[PDB]
Amino acid sequence: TTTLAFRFQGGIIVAVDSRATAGNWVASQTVKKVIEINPFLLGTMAGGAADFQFWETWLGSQCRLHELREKERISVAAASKILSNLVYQYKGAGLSMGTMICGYTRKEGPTIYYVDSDGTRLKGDIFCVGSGQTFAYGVLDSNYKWDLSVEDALYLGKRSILAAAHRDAYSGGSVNLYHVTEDGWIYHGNHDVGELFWKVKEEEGSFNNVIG
Amino acid sequence: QFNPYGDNGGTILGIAGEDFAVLAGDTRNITDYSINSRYEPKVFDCGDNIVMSANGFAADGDALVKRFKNSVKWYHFDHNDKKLSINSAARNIQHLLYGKRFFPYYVHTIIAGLDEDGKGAVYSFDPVGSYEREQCRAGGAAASLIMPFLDNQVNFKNQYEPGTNGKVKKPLKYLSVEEVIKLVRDSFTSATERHIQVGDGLEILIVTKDGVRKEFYELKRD
Amino acid sequence: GYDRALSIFSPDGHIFQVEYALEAVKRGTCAVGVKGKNCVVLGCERRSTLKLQDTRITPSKVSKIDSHVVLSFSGLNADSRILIEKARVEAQSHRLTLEDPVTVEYLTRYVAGVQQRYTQSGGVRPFGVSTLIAGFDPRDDEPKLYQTEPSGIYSSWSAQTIGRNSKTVREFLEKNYDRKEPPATVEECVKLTVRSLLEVVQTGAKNIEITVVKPDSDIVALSSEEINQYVTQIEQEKQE
Amino acid sequence: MDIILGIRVQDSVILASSKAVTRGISVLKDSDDKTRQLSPHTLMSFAGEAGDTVQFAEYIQANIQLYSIREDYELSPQAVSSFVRQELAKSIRSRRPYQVNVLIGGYDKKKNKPELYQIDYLGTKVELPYGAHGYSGFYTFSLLDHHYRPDMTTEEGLDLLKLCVQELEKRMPMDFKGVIVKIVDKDGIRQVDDF
Amino acid sequence: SDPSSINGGIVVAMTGKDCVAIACDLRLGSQSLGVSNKFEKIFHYGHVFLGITGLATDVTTLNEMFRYKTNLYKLKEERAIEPETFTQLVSSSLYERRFGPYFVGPVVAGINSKSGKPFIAGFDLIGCIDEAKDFIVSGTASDQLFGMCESLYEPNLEPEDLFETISQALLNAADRDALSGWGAVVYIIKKDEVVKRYLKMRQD
Amino acid sequence: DRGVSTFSPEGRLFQVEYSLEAIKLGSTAIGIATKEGVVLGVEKRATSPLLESDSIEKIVEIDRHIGCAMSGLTADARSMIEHARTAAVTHNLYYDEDINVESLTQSVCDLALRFGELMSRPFGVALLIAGHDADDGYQLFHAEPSGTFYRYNAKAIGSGSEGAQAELLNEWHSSLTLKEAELLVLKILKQVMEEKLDENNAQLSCITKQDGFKIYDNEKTAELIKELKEKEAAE
Amino acid sequence: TQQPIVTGTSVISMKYDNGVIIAADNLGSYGSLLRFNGVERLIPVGDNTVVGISGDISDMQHIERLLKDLVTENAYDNPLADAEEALEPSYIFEYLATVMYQRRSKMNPLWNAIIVAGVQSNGDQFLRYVNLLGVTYSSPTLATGFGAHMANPLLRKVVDRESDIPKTTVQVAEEAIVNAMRVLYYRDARSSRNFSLAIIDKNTGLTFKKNLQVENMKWDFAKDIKGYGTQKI
Amino acid sequence: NNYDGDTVTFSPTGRLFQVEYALEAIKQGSVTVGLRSNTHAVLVALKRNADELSSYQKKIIKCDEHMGLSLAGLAPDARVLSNYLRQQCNYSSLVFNRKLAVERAGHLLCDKAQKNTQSYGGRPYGVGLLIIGYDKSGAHLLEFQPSGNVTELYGTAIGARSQGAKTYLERTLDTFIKIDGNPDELIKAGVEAISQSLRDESLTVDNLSIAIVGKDTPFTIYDGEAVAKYI
Amino acid sequence: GSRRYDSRTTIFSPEGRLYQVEYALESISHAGTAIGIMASDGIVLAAERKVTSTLLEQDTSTEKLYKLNDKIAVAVAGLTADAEILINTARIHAQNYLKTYNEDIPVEILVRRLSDIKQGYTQHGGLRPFGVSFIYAGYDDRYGYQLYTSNPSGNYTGWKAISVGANTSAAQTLLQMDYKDDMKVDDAIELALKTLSKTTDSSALTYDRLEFATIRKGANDGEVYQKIFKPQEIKDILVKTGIT
Ligand SMILES: *[B]([O])([O])[C]([C][C]([C])[C])[N]C(=O)[C]([C]C1=[C][C]=[C][C]=[C]1)[N]C(=O)C1=[C]N=[C][C]=N1
Ligand SMILES: [Mg+2]
Ligand SMILES: [Mg+2]
Ligand SMILES: [Mg+2]
Repeated sequence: TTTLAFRFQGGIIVAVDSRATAGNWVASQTVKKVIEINPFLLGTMAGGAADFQFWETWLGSQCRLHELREKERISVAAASKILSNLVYQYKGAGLSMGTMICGYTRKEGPTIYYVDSDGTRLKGDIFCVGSGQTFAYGVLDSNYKWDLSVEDALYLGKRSILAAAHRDAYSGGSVNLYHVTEDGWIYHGNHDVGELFWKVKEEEGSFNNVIG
Repeated sequence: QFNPYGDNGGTILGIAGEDFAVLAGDTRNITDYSINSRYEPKVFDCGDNIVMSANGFAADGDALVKRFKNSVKWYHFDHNDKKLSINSAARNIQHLLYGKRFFPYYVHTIIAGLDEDGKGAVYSFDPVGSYEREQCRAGGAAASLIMPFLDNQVNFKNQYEPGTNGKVKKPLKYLSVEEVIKLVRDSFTSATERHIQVGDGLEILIVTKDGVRKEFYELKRD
Repeated sequence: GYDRALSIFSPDGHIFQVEYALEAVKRGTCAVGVKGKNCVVLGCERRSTLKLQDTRITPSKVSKIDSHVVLSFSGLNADSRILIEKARVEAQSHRLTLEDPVTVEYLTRYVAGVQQRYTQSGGVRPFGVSTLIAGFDPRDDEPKLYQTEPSGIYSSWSAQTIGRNSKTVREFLEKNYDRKEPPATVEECVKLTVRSLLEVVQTGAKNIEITVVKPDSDIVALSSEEINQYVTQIEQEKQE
Repeated sequence: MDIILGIRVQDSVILASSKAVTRGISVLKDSDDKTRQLSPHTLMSFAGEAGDTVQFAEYIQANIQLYSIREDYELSPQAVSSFVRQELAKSIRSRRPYQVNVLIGGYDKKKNKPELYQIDYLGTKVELPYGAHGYSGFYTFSLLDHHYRPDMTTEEGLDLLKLCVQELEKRMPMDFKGVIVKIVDKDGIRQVDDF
Repeated sequence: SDPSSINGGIVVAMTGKDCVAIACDLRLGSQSLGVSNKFEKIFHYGHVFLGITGLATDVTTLNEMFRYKTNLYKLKEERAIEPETFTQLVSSSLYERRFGPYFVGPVVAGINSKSGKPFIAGFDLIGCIDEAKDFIVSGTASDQLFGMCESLYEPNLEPEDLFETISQALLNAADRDALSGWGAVVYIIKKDEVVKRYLKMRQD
Repeated sequence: DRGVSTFSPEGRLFQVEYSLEAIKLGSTAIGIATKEGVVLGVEKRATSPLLESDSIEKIVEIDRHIGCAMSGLTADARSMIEHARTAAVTHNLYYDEDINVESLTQSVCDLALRFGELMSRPFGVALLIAGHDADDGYQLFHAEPSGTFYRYNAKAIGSGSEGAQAELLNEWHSSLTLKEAELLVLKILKQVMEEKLDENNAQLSCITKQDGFKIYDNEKTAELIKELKEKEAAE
Repeated sequence: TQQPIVTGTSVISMKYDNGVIIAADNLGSYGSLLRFNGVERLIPVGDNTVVGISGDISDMQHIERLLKDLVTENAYDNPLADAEEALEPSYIFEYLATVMYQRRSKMNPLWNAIIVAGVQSNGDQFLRYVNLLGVTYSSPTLATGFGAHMANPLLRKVVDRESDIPKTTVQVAEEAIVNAMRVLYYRDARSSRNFSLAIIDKNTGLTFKKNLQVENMKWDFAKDIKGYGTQKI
Repeated sequence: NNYDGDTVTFSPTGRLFQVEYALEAIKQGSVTVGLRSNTHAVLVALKRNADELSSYQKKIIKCDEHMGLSLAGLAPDARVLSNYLRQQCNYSSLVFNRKLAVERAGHLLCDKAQKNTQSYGGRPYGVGLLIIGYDKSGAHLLEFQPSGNVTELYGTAIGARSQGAKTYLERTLDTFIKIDGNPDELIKAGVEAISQSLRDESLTVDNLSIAIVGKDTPFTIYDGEAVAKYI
Repeated sequence: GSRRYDSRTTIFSPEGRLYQVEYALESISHAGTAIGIMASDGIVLAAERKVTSTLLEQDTSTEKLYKLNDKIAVAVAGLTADAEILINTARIHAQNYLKTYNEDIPVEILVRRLSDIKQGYTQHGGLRPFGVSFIYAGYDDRYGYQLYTSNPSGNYTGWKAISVGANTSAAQTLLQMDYKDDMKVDDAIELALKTLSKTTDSSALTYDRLEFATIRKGANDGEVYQKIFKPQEIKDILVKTGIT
């Protein structure tokens, strides 16, 4: 798995891969690793999990209940902490998940929270989680700036997943992009890696190692 | 030490058509190197035009199906005989499975039916409740033999159009119920040849707007 | 456990135990709340039947629930401590999970909910307490003032009074408080609060307590001399 | 392997704490503040097992803040440290203990004295002139043994602290991405933004 | 791993003529690392003295617990607890945690206020009472202390002679133990005066 | 004294019948169901002019497709709303769909008779539960503390209920528009209210399939009050 | 979790045209020790069902009491207890199957493999298997333990599929069972010569045969077998 | 009088007044009729409305594919009892793969209602039920009273003015019992029976509620234009 | 059932009073008078034993003045048995606080805890309240010398001088008259005894009918000493002040 999320001028980019494996067996190439929690909050998945389907769908119910009770959109900090406090109760019980709770509110601005099955909860600008995280970090760190256009930022996220999808055996399938403003998240296409690779290779002049 | 789990073998397959859906599964039940039954039904009609199969450990599989059938019944009581939609059934099953997260139903669950727009729908689950709608899914022992074939022959993966040489893909033309059954039968005939836990018989349940229909085919008994 | 249904309906559709809890509030010392343009003031009566008291250590009528919210009350003193403690815990619990202090509305809603629960729980009687909860929401300069009562109903008030002779001071506030133009400054708001208490209190010596709450956790309690200056100024203008 | 350090000087307590957060193979963050303000004149730094650390620190924080509101009074550093120790001493015999080591640096406004307390996850409290948790002490204590005086100024304490961090940066295998330094004195708690 | 030797430390107690002496080192460590040279292991409740070796968190916890219990004892009984009675209280308290014990080696010492009789006692971690006439030893250098005490001790020593004996018993035992030392304290206890002496010893 | 769950010689539960008397004392609430939507309206009834009337929350959102108005001991409604909101969201979690308005109402009404010697007494509040679902369309339910719920085309509860219900008897027809219904609620509220009806002491709300449940602004309601006055003066 | 102590070996069974046959030897083994030679492991319930049990004997005796108690309970307030509302094989099986699965789910299994053979109200043959894991399956032939490996192959030569059931008479079916029991005696080291056999026929009802013995055994050829290869004498 | 304060108290003549007051709640409730033949069993219920704007309170509840009841009295109590029946019918299926006998279903209701009449604090159920079903011993009709008394009958009626329908059935006993293999004629007899309990009001399309179960007929409810055939 | 015999101890009167609290206070009004007087340099606790006998062993007797810890003491007015239940609870709370924070419990915190316990019996549980009123005399380093009182309602208040039990109206008037803020312990001792001497229902005030105690900083350097007066010491202070 490779999932990333980074803050920038235009809000937040979220990019994930699509592969799920059971050992060396490729189970699915079509996995949605972004739970659309509500219209304003996004959550990612990684780690031999899908525990996070249940719990981030559950989180969406808690966030809905919050804004019914408080007549106000839940903060990214409050939403992330409901999840982190929940998984902390279950600490010790099972396997290894990792997530990024992403959102944009008035009081906070664009915010990303790395929540973890060990109970860790970190606010930050850039995060990469999954077996292919190191590959994604490489592309992201060298090309990241705050002053990135929405177009360029989307591409960087797409390219960072592609980099990991290529090298990491347990990442691949396709890239799901999301862009987050406070008006809501915006979906930006499902991009097959099989087609995206040859497209990027040719246009960018990258991947000269590979023959095409 | 007592081991509460077991492998009853078998293999299942769900394919979603344009206005139909099929859920197939072999009728062989096994432990280790012995055959328990040559005909032990594995795919069940659960009502509301939904078919289900929980392949793997038969005791957990039979328990889960039983509990879902029960869930359908109580859905009718509690909500004025409302028809349980396939998407709602899928989410309900997630909660049944995850309800035993720390002592799982050791099964690979697949349900098939029609969505609320009338189009074919197949949902696939893991043992701990994660699910996803899919056009094509094989589950169980011989899933590794069947899925690559389905990627090739249903979704036309790695296939391109002659003359263009890799430039233009093969178009994703829809498959008829007769065409799907041919792929199902060939999948199980091939799986039977190379997997010892697959054989005896193949039972297919076809779901259309008209209802649920059954088809049975012999498989090699060795 | 003791399960007896103490709060129950009567033929005429009344829960007498809730209504008798209001009678306990009627007996309690007067408490008043007035919100200005950029502040809220909480006035409280101290009955002068009790002298030889130690005012340093005697429980003050106004209680801080958090650094930005305060709670005064009329009714049974012992009962108020139970509501205050619960409210203070919930305030810290809210900060811990939501990572943001309670709104004055939320804190009020919680306290009111506790009070309500005691009107239909077995083996318990209702709280003989009405509260005035005041403060400023986090990162907000709009003043907030809420009232609660034993039944569990709550609501917001431009100005409000509870306790003994609250009918009289509510009469005063209703004619003297203008919504279109509330007390612009701290002085004007405190003055109006003291004036309203002087309709009931008796002597303006140690019988009036005033607590001024301002935005951004700026809460201060006025001393005897500071209050006595308001009392002097009010009566000197009155002699005309 | 997080490094958290503490030094009590004449009129203040200084707590240094690493900025790195490592989740296995990658450094996920290089600007993490491993501390919580328990009260205006009491600061607790912490290091231990992921999740447990913050969960514990915030739980303690909430309790001290609850006490402060109830009594309208700030607890002494000694009192807070004793409370914290009891929580960890209670924790160690629980089903799942808090795996958290802490330093509590506070300025006692009554006695007008800085106070540094070192408490490990077992609930082992010690009042010290300078303290550390984990492998941090192994490098730093030899420097602190040599250079430390009880009458040092805050600026002298920071210089001695720099010498400790430099030695850690030289000889420790893990890159801890520098430290966030905080000073606790009569005027409260402030952060040294340049270090 | 072994809780009783993580922090390290020692306590020794002796009887003399109309007096008792109890002594301890000052080290607290995290295995090899020395953490504190001011960790005193001898506490007192009225005229009853209690030394505690072993896991430091439990040393602290038990001191706080026996302070708690002896204070309530005093309020109700309207008198200070005696060494014989306290010994029983320690044993009771320890045994109630039979299958989840405090990892400690307590040592009671003191003089009975009424009879004037010198008293010492030692315990294992689960409450067994060792009420010796001559001496009690506890901690990571207990073997060493046993060797010193068994050779150096003689009965009916005067307070100022007893001090020299117990001091040398502790010091030389602590120097043959890696996890003990870093200073030492000796309490000389008489019926109505108690002298506390800090010893100068090697700091390694 | 006497049991809480005691039957009268007539065959009624004393405590349930006494709670109905408490609801008669409560402020008026009116609900009207149409094919274009359901309208909910309430009398706020502030006990003093110093009470900020906008804080009086007698109309409440349960979900996006279900709204609720109350009358009687409104403090008792809070736990009923919390349960209703939880029930609505919980069902969405289990079944990935909106919950039927009847099923929601049934879930609320199950609480009603959970009293004995569970809570110590019945609820002292009646609820008008209005909503929409795909199966039965726009619906209005009247939930009582007896555990009984009736569906209605139009319903009035509170102090001016029998007078308003008689007015709803004549005025309601199956071809009412949403705008007509809004005015009809305002008309009947103005008729039964002690004080003069305006945008501050009365509140409107509706539930439509498109926009979901909405509480009306005081500026929006003020225009509907002004529109009402003119159309009554028109003949 | 436990281990089985006193154990019962194979239970074999098959369907035939008018009903079902089930058989099991009368041995209660204590490891390699053939401890108890008079143990009945076929337990009839009513006049239309026979439950055959293998595995732990103490757990068998528990199951035996549950079935005995089931009949008692069914008779309570049931005027049709010996008629329309009498216990069916399907009812008795599903009950056991519920218990077996519940017990495995509490990690405290009844250490058994059970075969419920019987005939339903409508004359249909009932034959279904359940074990310590709660695993259930039905087949024209069912067998437990060694029976699975040796009996089934022989019984499947008679009834290989569903369509062979009406073609199989009670005489042919019983013969196959009795032969299978002999084969198990040759080859199962924890079996006995003595066994019980039960026939549940839709016409002639329940026939329960006790004290049967394996006969017509072939051993004579043993005399000719000498040494393990090269030895002649 | 002095002995009606709670359910735990006998009167001097050996009466349980709280039970009798609960019995009174049934008589206030709307009329409902039950009757059966050898093949089918039918419930006919007169639904009651609050006013013209209101709906008509549902009277019939389904318990299983082969069993269900009609209520008269406190509807929530019927919901509690019907829910219990649903679970018992369901327990029988899941555990024993067996459809619950109608007679045994009555025995379970009897015992559940009884516990409420002998214990302090609680109260009797304030509803009467007519349970119909088709099991292995053919068609059945039961009458449940909240005293605990359950009675198997050919036909009966409960609720207000139910005596008229009950007399009619007592005359028609020999006729309607013979209506085998004809659901419509059996319903006709039930509709004609409930008509004997009507005054002023008559059977309209949204007023009438009919249910039926039989040999090859699952328990199914008919409301609205589905019962216009029988008016 | 059992409802028939339930007194319903935790309910409001129509006037909004707690019946049982009011009646418990009526019980306390018949109890021996206890007085507390706080001075700048210490606190006095004086209390009258109720109609004693010559055969009562006074030197080993304790019905009025109890010690909660080294810094805090209480005077009792009401049922002695009820008071001892609360006293033991209070003693434990002080020790719990000490164990937790390693500091002696602040006086107000201890008072609030006991007062909260009394409050609990007036609101829930269906039990009768404790027929006890306390005078808390104590010291801590925050507020210094403090006097409090609690009653069965669970309400507590701070005082400079206060009486509980019998003739509190008469007693409170006399204290209000002669009390001044700059007063000292020796003067407060005299005031306490003079007040009891005038309000007593006995013919004459004697040593055998009194319990007496002082909390003084009159201890060697910065620390506090509790002095529970012995019978002979009460006799001496009665002669010194000129009452006998
Ligand atoms: B990713 O590789 O971490 C991925 C994320 C998951 C949410 C789909 N995990 C998996 O694919 C895991 C295996 C795994 C591989 C590498 C690292 C960690 C875990 N597989 C599954 O979660 C899985 C497998 N089969 C069916 C369902 N789920
Ligand atoms: Mg790859
Ligand atoms: Mg083979
Ligand atoms: Mg330590």
